[PDB]
This record gives sequence, structure tokens and C-alpha cells, in this order.
Amino acid sequence: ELRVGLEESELWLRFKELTNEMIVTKNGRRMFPVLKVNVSGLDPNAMYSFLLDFVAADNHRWKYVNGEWVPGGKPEPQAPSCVYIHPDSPNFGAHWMKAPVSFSKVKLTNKLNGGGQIMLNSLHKYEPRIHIVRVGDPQRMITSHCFPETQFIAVTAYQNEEITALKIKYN
Ligand SMILES: CC(C)c1ccc(CN2CCC(O)CC2)cc1
Repeated sequence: ELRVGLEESELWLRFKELTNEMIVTKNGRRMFPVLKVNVSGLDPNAMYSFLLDFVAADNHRWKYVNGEWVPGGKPEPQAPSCVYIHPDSPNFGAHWMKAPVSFSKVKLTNKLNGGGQIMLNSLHKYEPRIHIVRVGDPQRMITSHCFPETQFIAVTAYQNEEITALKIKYN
């Protein structure tokens, strides 16, 4: 059976209990924590690509008011469909399963200024999603897992000083 488990789920959950925030910049910023997963139940002999995208969680944006995240207006039109291709792609099942798959190099941006970046809307909540694409497959079989522990609000600057302190503490 295919299983894709979140790595460092305890670390993610400590950010999630505060409401997680990820910085977006013109030139793009790496995530902390980094999304890493463990995989079992691929065909070790088959080749696959790993893709990462970010699904908009809500029909509204968010605002940080009096130390609280609250609904903060109607959402901006959906960010243009960005997919990050994991740099080990394509590769054998055995490769993806032997060690944690890390998306450490993906950069989150609020400006389409080129280079494997993901465009997000400030003050919107996203849920990371990983796709496993079977290579050479005439049925183009894809599998998709979502990681609710990894949900965050995209920000141009940290709102919650407690998130700022956690990012410093563990990073
Ligand atoms: C005690 C537990 C909560 C914990 C704390 C710190 C780590 C290490 N981790 C931090 C940042 C990641 O992007 C890579 C390494 C993992 C787990």
C-alpha cells in the first residue's frame, strides 16, 4: 500500500498550534520548517517524479488583530498554478523510499520574477500538497496527498512574535 508520512510532524504541530506563517518575498524565501516526507509502497523498480503545490484553504483572507488570526476580507483571485518539481525527479521508487524526501529548496514568492518559485497571495492560508507522477505511464497515473499539519498563512512579514521566536528557536 502507498503511504506518504509527514516527517517532523511534532515540529509542524508546534507551529500549527500558533497558526503557522511563511514569509513570501520578491526573490523568494525557503520554508521553515521544510516539508519532508517518508514514502513506502511505491514499486521500487518504477520511475516517479515528485511535485509540490499549495492549495488555497479558504474562501477568505486572514488578518492578525489583537494577537488573533481572524477572517480579513474576500480572497484575491487564485495565485497562478505553480508546481515545484522535486530536483531528484525522475527517479526510481527505491530512491524515493530509501530516505526522507525533502523539498528544502522550494522558494515562496509574491512576485513572478522567475526560477522554480511558488507564487502565493499574502494573508491567504495554503495547504501543501505532494503529487507522485508515474513516468512513462500512458494513463499518466498521479497520486496526491495533502498535509494538514503543514497549513500556513503567507505573510510579507511575521505577524505573531511567537512565530518569529519559534523560527529563531528551531532554525
Ligand atoms: C524537537 C522537535 C520539535 C524538532 C526540533 C527540531 C528539528 C530539526 N529540524 C528543524 C527545521 C527543519 O526544517 C529541519 C530540522 C526537528 C524536530
